[PDB]
This record gives sequence, structure tokens and C-alpha cells, in this order.
Amino acid sequence: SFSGYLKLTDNVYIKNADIVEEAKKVKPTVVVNAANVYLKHGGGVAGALNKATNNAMQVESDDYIATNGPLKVGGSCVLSGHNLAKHCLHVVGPNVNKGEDIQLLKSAYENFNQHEVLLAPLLSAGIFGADPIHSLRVCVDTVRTNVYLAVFDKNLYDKLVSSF
Ligand SMILES: O=C(O)C[C@H](NC(=O)c1ncnc2[nH]ccc12)c1ccncc1
Repeated sequence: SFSGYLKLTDNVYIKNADIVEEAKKVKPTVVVNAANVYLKHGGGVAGALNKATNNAMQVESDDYIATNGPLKVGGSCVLSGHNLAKHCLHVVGPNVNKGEDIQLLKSAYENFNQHEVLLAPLLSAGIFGADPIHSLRVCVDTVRTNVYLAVFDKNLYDKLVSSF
């Protein structure tokens, strides 16, 4: 049910799209959230996904952290996808604006290999501070399952494709 994507490799596809809009249209099995270790969904992809769930994602997430404690940078957890997807895979990429090791980006993308197909943003891009061109290269060289990347900014989408 994914439409309008450019095929980059055997298993990686890309589109200039808002991941919230894409999730509402497709209702994929798995939508990836660009999470932090506390699952505090304030801004970027996380704030936008949570707002689309009317804060139900944040209520679930606070219960998960109260039981389990914080995630690791490079780690993930599977929670409900609410009205957007069957499941949400909350993945923590390194936040360069907090000095986290960029080598943890490969560990973050490895989480995707546990799911046959996913709708995802570029990890560690945007407010997480990493170079999005580097993030796409790590995605292509790490993920083996079918990944549909939604890139919000058109200028960044055109740069990612032209330099691929
Ligand atoms: O995809 C990018 O362009 C990087 C980053 N992306 C996201 O924050 C992002 N990516 C995909 N769907 C989204 N919905 C809401 C946010 C969101 C960015 C968004 C805007 N301005 C700057 C960066």
C-alpha cells in the first residue's frame, strides 16, 4: 500500500512526506518513532506522532517507563501504533546535540531488522543533530528488511536523492 516512493536499493525506498500523513493513509504494520530514552515525545517526529494520537502515545509511554526504566541510546521498544499503525517501534538514535557517539546510529538501525516492513523517518536527523546524508548511508548499509523512508523537507529529499 505504499505509493509514490523512489526505490534506492533492493529494500530501501524514499519519499518526500510527513510520516504522520503517510501513517494515516497507509496504516502500516509498523511506524518508527524517533524517540529519546525517556519516551518524552515533545517535538520533531515524536511530538507530531504523539499529537496525532491525542496524547495516547505519551500516556502509554509513561506507563512503560514507570515499569521498565529508560531505553538505551541505540535501543528500541515495541508499543501500540494507536490510530496510526498496528505497532510503533520507538527507536533511539544518538542525539549529537547531547554528545552521544554517532557510531550508535548503526545499532539504532539494526532494530529495524526485527520487522519485515516499516514506515520510518531518517534516524538522528532533524533535531537530533546528525548529517542526514550519513544517516541514509547507514540505513542502506544496515537495514535488510523493507524500509519506506518519509523525509519531511523537500530540499533535503532532493539532496539525498541527487547525492545517493
Ligand atoms: O526529514 C527531514 O527533513 C528531517 C527532519 N524530519 C522530521 O522531523 C520529520 N520527518 C518526517 N515526518 C515528520 N513529521 C513531523 C516531523 C517529521 C526535519 C523536518 C523538518 N525540518 C527540518 C528537519
